[PDB]
Amino acid sequence: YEHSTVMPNVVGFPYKAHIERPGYSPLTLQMQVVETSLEPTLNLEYITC
Amino acid sequence: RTCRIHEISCGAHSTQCIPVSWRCDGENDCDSGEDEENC
Amino acid sequence: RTCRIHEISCGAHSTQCIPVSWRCDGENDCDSGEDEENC
Amino acid sequence: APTIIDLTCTVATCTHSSDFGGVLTLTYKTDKNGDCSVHSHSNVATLQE
Ligand SMILES: [Ca+2]
Ligand SMILES: [Ca+2]
Repeated sequence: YEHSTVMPNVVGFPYKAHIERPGYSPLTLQMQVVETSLEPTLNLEYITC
Repeated sequence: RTCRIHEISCGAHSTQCIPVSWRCDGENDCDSGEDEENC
Repeated sequence: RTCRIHEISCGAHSTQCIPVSWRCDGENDCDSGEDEENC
Repeated sequence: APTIIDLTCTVATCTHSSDFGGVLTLTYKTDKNGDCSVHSHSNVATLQE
């Protein structure tokens, strides 16, 4: 079964997704982000001291 | 007890007549599972 | 007694079925609180 | 044969698939316990039992 949701990008927020699929009882899926990283790619120009 | 010949009784404190075909048919047809005892 | 395979019984005088998963999970679910005995 | 009166048929699940993908429940009141034979009077639905 395919499902798509959108969860906010905030650390610690408890997000809950509801899946309703015919023939079955609904499912609640909880999923939250515990940390995030964001690394740029770096080109070294020079070194100074 | 003392139900119709075509059926039995499956309780002592409580009365519950079940057909003889339900006696030892592989399923618990009574509140107390004494249909599937000592088959 | 003799409830659904999924659910176990928690009494002798009373009829009150509970899911197996409720058995020994740190909180009572039956008047005779034997869900949390012999863990 | 046990006597049945006030029969109501309500459908729990319904998916028009290849197997038996539909469920219906029957509410009734009977004088005595016994065996009854079910049937469906249209080819638009096929009963498993
Ligand atoms: Ca039986
Ligand atoms: Ca418990």
